[PDB]
Amino acid sequence: KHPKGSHRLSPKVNFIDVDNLIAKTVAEPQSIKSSNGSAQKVRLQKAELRRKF
Amino acid sequence: ARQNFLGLVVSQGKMQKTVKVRVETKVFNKKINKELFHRRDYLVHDEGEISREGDLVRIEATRPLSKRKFFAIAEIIRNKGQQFALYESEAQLSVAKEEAQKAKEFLDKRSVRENKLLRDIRTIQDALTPKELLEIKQRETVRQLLQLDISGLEVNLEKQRSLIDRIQTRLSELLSNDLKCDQFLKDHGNIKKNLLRKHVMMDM
RNA sequence: CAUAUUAUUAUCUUAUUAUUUAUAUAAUAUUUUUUAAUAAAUAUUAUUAAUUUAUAUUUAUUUAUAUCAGAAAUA
RNA sequence: UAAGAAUAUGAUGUUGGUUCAGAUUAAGCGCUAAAUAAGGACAUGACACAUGCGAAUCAUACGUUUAUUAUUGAGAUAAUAAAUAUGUGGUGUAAACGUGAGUAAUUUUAUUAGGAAUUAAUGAACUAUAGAAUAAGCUAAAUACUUAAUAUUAUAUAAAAAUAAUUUAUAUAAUAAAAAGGAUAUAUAUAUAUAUAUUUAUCUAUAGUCAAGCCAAUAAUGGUUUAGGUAGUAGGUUUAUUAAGAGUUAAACCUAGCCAACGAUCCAUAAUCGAUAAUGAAAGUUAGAACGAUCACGUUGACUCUGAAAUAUAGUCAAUA
Ligand SMILES: [Mg+2]
Ligand SMILES: [Mg+2]
Ligand SMILES: [Mg+2]
Ligand SMILES: [Mg+2]
Ligand SMILES: [Mg+2]
Ligand SMILES: [Mg+2]
Ligand SMILES: [Mg+2]
Ligand SMILES: [Mg+2]
Ligand SMILES: [Mg+2]
Ligand SMILES: [Mg+2]
Ligand SMILES: [Mg+2]
Ligand SMILES: [Mg+2]
Ligand SMILES: [Mg+2]
Ligand SMILES: [Mg+2]
Ligand SMILES: [Mg+2]
Ligand SMILES: [Mg+2]
Ligand SMILES: [Mg+2]
Ligand SMILES: [Mg+2]
Ligand SMILES: [Mg+2]
Ligand SMILES: [Mg+2]
Ligand SMILES: [Mg+2]
Ligand SMILES: [Mg+2]
Ligand SMILES: [Mg+2]
Ligand SMILES: [Mg+2]
Repeated sequence: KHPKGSHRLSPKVNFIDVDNLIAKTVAEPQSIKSSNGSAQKVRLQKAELRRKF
Repeated sequence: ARQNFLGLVVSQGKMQKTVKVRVETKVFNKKINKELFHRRDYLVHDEGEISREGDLVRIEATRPLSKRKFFAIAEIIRNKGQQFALYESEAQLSVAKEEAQKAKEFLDKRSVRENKLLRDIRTIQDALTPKELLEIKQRETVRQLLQLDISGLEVNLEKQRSLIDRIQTRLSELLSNDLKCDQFLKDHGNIKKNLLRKHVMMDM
């Protein structure tokens, strides 16, 4: 029997699902588009480049 | 994985749920160019208090459990400590039983000497009765009464010598003429030498 | 024998702070019972403001413990 | 890729110390000294410090103040220009820089392809997506402060197995915790509101980055002419506190342990290390100035607030000047 307040087994290894990691870390805009303004365009270009990378 | 060590329980029963485990590791001492054993004593948690001094146990790393306790017994590899306690307990009764038995035997032998020769032989030989014959009975016959132990020893010794010499002679004879040994091997059922000796030894 | 620094305490003193009992016609808000000056329509009815009252949050007061640091003693 | 030499002895061989030949420096000193390129520069008093600088910035947060035009009659409001940070606000100073006093391991350093308590409904500040951004009160006003509105864990049911626990899914319970507006355009209507937008801000949630807290193993100077040390001491069981284990800190109860001649405890001394420097044939030894890494401190001590993280170069109290 292991100590009273301890865990018998080492913690459960949590493997990475790369599809889910991408889905949550970098999700694309679910709205189709907005496509107005200037800084908005700059930000859209930057965001798509960052996501692609 | 967790740090694991193999060690000997060197002190148990002096602390509640804690034992002392002596572990050894291989180190290289460059000052003397030698592979040495580095020794250490660990205070180790023992839930259930199952370990005893002299057990070989595997200790595993845990969370800090006290100021100095960071390991717990994970498995009893060898349990000589428990066996020692078992034999300690058993010998107490085991010894005392035959200690009383042989004291009884000593007292009985003393009494036999207490209530206890040539006169009897004189009476048996001359009267060959005046109320003494049955009195002797209560204790061809002169010989069997005078029967030393050495004679049985000599008979047994001659029997032993005869058995050994006959076995060796028969073995040598069978190993000499090797047709009849085959006859006997198929009668009773380089290994053939050992099997032949087996059959000859059971033969007598 | 004299001077100096460091540590310790069944000792004394102790800023500050944190806990800790107990006290406030102690305050500021909400709750009452009431007393005051305004309002409006036609005896008021409501507002703002004090009295008493009982829950929070603070201050003052102390009780107890610990505590920078000193003093005395010991090393 | 390992070399020896001089000096004993009347002479010899041997022991044995002393010294020398080589390289070097965080170097000083004596004598001397042309130019250029590069690398460094208080090792001592963490001794005391004159003077000047090293952390400001934002006016598109809120307030002020002027000048012209327009309408209104000392002023009021718009539009356009400006000035204002000695008023309220925000962000920025836990970093970097310097220093080596303390620190010999109770939280320090180094290493490991080490762990769990299975480190919190924590983001500090940028990504990627989403959704929000509501009322009063208080200040002169506000993106300043208050109050209010709205937005993982514990249970139980099963499932499995990386199993004598964890993980998964579900259903509840509470989560239940915020905010912020400015600058420009226009579009409506009746200067007033409003509706959109373009800007840059605010808040919340998820994931990612960057990061924090704790523990283990091994190693880390001299003196035992410091030999016994230790009573929270060693261990057990609870409670409190913490995101989190543990005599870590506080309280209670127990057991009688724990360390130590392979060196405890005590004392002294010292920042530590490298793919850094020196040296050597090499093992090693030395340094820890420079380059880099880590720690500690910012006149001395303790405590507290804020904060994810501070006994902070902050604040409080005291000491010193
Ligand atoms: Mg314990
Ligand atoms: Mg001489
Ligand atoms: Mg020389
Ligand atoms: Mg230069
Ligand atoms: Mg200096
Ligand atoms: Mg130095
Ligand atoms: Mg302005
Ligand atoms: Mg200002
Ligand atoms: Mg700093
Ligand atoms: Mg530095
Ligand atoms: Mg130092
Ligand atoms: Mg407002
Ligand atoms: Mg705000
Ligand atoms: Mg302790
Ligand atoms: Mg505890
Ligand atoms: Mg206690
Ligand atoms: Mg010692
Ligand atoms: Mg020093
Ligand atoms: Mg050194
Ligand atoms: Mg350096
Ligand atoms: Mg320097
Ligand atoms: Mg400091
Ligand atoms: Mg100074
Ligand atoms: Mg200080």
